[PDB]
Amino acid sequence: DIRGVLDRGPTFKPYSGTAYNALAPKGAPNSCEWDEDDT
Amino acid sequence: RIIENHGTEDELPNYCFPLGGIGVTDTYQAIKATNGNGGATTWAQDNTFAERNEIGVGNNFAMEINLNANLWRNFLYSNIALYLPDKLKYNPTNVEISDNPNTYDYMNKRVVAPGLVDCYINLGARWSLDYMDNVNPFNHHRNAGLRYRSMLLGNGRYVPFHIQVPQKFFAIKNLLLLPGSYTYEWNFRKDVNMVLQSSLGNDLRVDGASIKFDSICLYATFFPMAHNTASTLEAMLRNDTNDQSFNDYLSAA
Amino acid sequence: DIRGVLDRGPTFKPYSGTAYNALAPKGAPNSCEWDEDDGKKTHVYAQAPFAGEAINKNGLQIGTNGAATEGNKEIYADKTYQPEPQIGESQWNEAESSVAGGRVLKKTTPMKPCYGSYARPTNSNGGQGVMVEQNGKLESQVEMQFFSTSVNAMNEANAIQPKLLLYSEDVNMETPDTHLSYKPGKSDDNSKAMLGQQSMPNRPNYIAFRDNFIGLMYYNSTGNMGVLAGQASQLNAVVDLQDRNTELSYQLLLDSIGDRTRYFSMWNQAVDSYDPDVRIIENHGTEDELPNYCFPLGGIGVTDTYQAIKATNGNGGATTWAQDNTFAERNEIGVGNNFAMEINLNANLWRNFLYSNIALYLPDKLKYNPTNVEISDNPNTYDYMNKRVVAPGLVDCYINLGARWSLDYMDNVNPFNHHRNAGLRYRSMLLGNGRYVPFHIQVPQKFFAIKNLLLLPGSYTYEWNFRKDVNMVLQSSLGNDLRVDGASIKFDSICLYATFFPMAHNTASTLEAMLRNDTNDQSFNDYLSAANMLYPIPANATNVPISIPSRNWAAFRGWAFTRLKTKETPSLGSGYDPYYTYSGSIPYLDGTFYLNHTFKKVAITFDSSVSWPGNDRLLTPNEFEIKRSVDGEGYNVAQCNMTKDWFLVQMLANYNIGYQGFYIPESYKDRMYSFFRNFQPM
Amino acid sequence: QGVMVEQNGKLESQVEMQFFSTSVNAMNEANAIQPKLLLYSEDVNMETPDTHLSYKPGKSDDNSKAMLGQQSMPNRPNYIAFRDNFIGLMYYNSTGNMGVL
Amino acid sequence: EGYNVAQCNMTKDWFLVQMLANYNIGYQGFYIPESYKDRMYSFFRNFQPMSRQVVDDTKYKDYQQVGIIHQHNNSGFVGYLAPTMREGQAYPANVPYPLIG
Amino acid sequence: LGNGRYVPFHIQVPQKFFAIKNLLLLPGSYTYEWNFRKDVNMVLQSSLGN
Amino acid sequence: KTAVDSITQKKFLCDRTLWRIPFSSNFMSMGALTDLGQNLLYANSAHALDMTFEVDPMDEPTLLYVLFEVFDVVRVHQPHRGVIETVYLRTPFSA
Ligand SMILES: [Ca+2]
Repeated sequence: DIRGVLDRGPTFKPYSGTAYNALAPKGAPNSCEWDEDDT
Repeated sequence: RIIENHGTEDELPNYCFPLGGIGVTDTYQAIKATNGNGGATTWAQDNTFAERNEIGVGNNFAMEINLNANLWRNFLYSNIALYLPDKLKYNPTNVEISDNPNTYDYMNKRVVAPGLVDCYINLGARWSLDYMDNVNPFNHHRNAGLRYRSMLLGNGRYVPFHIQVPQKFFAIKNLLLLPGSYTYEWNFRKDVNMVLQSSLGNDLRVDGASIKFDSICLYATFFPMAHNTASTLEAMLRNDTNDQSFNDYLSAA
Repeated sequence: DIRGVLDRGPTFKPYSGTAYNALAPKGAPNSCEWDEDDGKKTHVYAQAPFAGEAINKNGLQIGTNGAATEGNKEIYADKTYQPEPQIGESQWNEAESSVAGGRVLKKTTPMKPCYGSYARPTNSNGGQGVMVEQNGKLESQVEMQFFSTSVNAMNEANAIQPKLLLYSEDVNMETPDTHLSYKPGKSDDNSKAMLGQQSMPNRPNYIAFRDNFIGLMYYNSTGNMGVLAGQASQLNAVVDLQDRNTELSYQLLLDSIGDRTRYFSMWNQAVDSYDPDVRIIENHGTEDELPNYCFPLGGIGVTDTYQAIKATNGNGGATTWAQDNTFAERNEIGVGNNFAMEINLNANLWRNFLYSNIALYLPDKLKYNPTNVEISDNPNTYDYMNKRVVAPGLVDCYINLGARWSLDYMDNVNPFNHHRNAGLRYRSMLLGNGRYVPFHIQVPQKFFAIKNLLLLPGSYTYEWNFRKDVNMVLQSSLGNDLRVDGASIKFDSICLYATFFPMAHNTASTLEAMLRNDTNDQSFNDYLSAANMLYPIPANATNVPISIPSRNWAAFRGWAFTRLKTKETPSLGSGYDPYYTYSGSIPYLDGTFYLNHTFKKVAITFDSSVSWPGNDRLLTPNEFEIKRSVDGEGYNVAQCNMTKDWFLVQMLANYNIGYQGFYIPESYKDRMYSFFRNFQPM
Repeated sequence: QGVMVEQNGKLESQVEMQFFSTSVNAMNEANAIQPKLLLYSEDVNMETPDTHLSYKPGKSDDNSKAMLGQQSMPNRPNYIAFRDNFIGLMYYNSTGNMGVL
Repeated sequence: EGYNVAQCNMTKDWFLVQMLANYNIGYQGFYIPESYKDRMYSFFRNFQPMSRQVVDDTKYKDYQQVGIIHQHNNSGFVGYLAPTMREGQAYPANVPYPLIG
Repeated sequence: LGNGRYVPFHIQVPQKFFAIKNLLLLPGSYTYEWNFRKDVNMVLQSSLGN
Repeated sequence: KTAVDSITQKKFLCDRTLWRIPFSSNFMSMGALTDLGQNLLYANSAHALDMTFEVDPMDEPTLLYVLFEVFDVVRVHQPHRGVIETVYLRTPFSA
């Protein structure tokens, strides 16, 4: 009989695909705003 | 009963397309190169091609969607979400709803948000939800046997039916019976709650389903045994040393 | 052991669907061009996907080299393989360029829809221009065409500059596997409208060797009864007649002595089967309660320019407003939800499955000929079956909803002649998916009379026969004749193998001596052990008599029967039949049957005046009832149309069950071709 | 989700309000200077757990108009667990640490 | 061309040997072994023969080798050597050679 | 073990040696001593093989 | 609430089998031989047979397949070297 604590580390991923705004199209950006040098 | 979430396999986006296979085009006109007189190359309108033509620039316009996630979400919503207890719902908007919490309508008109269960619940873990444990999993349209039974009668509403029932009492479910002349009288039920069954567990007396018998008959067989052998067995099977013993299966209080 | 050459003919279609521009919409034409009157000018429909650098009279500039001579000499397009249809932009917004390009087919090449259009390559880089021989060499016929805007011509912009460029070529257009759904024009000259014709893939069709190589070797028939006999006997040892379906025999027996679901490669043992869902439609309906939405590639379609505004304090009154200087003057925003589209998913999937798996196999009396297309007249060939019209409205998501049922038209059509037949797919793929197969097989002996003999040392002649017909020895999913389409076969090498045992000498001598004595003869019986009679039935008749004159009846065991569809039932006895055209799965030999559900009654009598079993054994006085339609007063069972009496008889004679109350018979005593396993009431 | 920053010894927000009207009417007459769109702006701890960039326009890192074209793609799943029957937990067949009963 | 068996590249005799050593079957004509005698790790459960056809490069004089980066099917509706946004234009394909019709 | 980065675990490991797997023991007092690995590679298994 | 009046229909499918009626006194299988067959009214007799079928109509020429299970047994005897003789036989209905 054994007891302990285990850490798989960071690189453990058990699910195909993702779970964040999945339905959104794979290129659509987010509402943002950026600087550009004046012409 | 238990959710094996994995996400899905959707690594290539899927695009839909216009029926013409091309977005929009901008009429254009043909030209031809009148030979450059040393300097600038001259350009003259052609006559071979019509004054108008259709040509497109860049990729065709194409709207897009994912596929696997939508299927999985539909399945999750339609197989699990609707079956939560009432205390996680609310009345809908501007429609009169049922007032008896047992009948069909109050089981239908209620609305349950997707947010409780979606494609992102318990990401990748064989596990079952907490509210669902104490709710029966048999009362569910996903059932196989119940579906088979429902189809067996048919899809109608006003159905004439005709069946047979086997005797189940232990003390006579296998007894023999030497010649004689005995009486068999029994009583049958008629409430729709007992005989019938609903995949949703709504009351049926309120919804008016009913049933009525017309004629009822009893059958039976024999084994065309030769007379004398039957006589011998009948005589032998009466010596009280050859009584018959029976014991039901479960047997208990 | 056999080896040789096989060619299946043109009508072999292993894979469903097609594989040439699968994703393209089923109606959009590709780049092309055609001609019109006043005056015969040329209209061109195409699109330029690929951007470039600059243009000039010699072509499109697509790169430069520093180490060149003319400053940095411009690299141009080697029309052979230049801007390829497989290149484009690199993002959704992708600010528009100045000059583009593309390819286009010339008017001389016949138009075809994109979906299913193939042209073989011609040079090593994927070029497809039709190489033409000029001056003793090969050269190409690419022609460059130039274009500019419309309004371009309308104003003083007379400095008209070449803004668009195309390369025109010709290809060998082929559509190996699809036909045309709709074709507005009777002619074939490319009109304007001809940019609408849509395609449809040919129905799949598998073709292979039958189960257990049935039909390869002759058998029940004087055709040429083979001979096994002593080397100098000059008198045969094998006698066969013509009413002993040796084959149905070896068949059922395999069944029994083991299991059939597992396939075995060597003998092509793969029982023909049909998916349960094809035969009976479990129309549970679809499953959808949420909308499904596709979206713009940026997820925002419209956009309204706008302008930054700063609030300057209106003291003592309404606040004033000015224009910001920090932001750019023009920005793009949106109002409201992003524009999108709605669609049902599950319903589409279910509809596709229903149409593809059931509709096309309907009885042909409910299909009408197409329009503006040629077609054959022989109602059997592959062509005539792949170019009919079937009303998809006949079967759709709204048929027999929520019921366990089979479309009454289909139930008199061989369910095994199909395309989901797992065994058929297995056998067809084993030989491979080509069209010219050099093949190699081993064939087992099947005659019961010697399939388990124990021969003794000596010398013997063993001589046998094989068929060459392609109608029988092969199997086709669609059942179309193959004599017309002409699949061919030629055996080359045939060799025999035998496997001895390494038994110690004196032991073998003792056994052989002990076995030569007459009181140790061998015995055998065939597992089937029956005769074989067949009786014609004219169409749309009801009842059939059969009468056999007076004779003995020693040890007779009983009867069994079923029904068959002429057409597909080789006659037998003869070694060949010119009349056999069909080529479905032969019920008479494989063991498949589907007609049983079409009986009313049968009566048996000895010498025309004594019933049997008679003496008031059954409920009916003197006749076996199988199913009385509706009127039946008290004689149905299991919510079917079958009588109790017939059900009882079948249960008894199949398992010796019934006198002690019915119940599901145990597994091993009920094999694949049992009774109870295949008893579906609906 | 706005970032909280400390000032005055307290943690507060940095939400700003910005206003927009139609440059679409950039040109015309006065008075008609009325806002129609209000935007609230913020800063948030953007963080991607399980995605990587399939496409990248330019080797730079700042936010240009081009950066809107970037495309992402999920990371391949990677399972990790104990072997069958806990193979390998206990030494065997090695003279170094043979067990003793 | 003497000894291949079971429609594969394996000679008959080796098949005989394996069948014997697994089940003492073969001197009575080959046939499927009974289920209980054959288990998961046994031989016959894990026996998969396969075959296919490919375009000969000597008879078909028109044949020409084509590298990957020039082949194009479903052009104008997919990416180019990378699962990116769709690109290209519609056109007839150039691969693979047909084996039917 | 769930789908966490950190997991407390608590298991039982059988005895695999053949010389003692089915032995029937008799009354008395005995010394029973063994070893265990701590390497993270051998004990664990990864789907990808990293 | 607003369904219509209807009727019901029933049927069944029993593919992949044959309809078999055994020649037994009580229909039960109790050995390769059978009592009625062994009795034959003692085989100093003979009989003539009539059977009548009635089935639903179709729209194609069809065949009725009937087979009688009988005995078909072969005895093999190979006395000398490289010689084999056999005797077939079968009943009833044979030759
Ligand atoms: Ca605007």
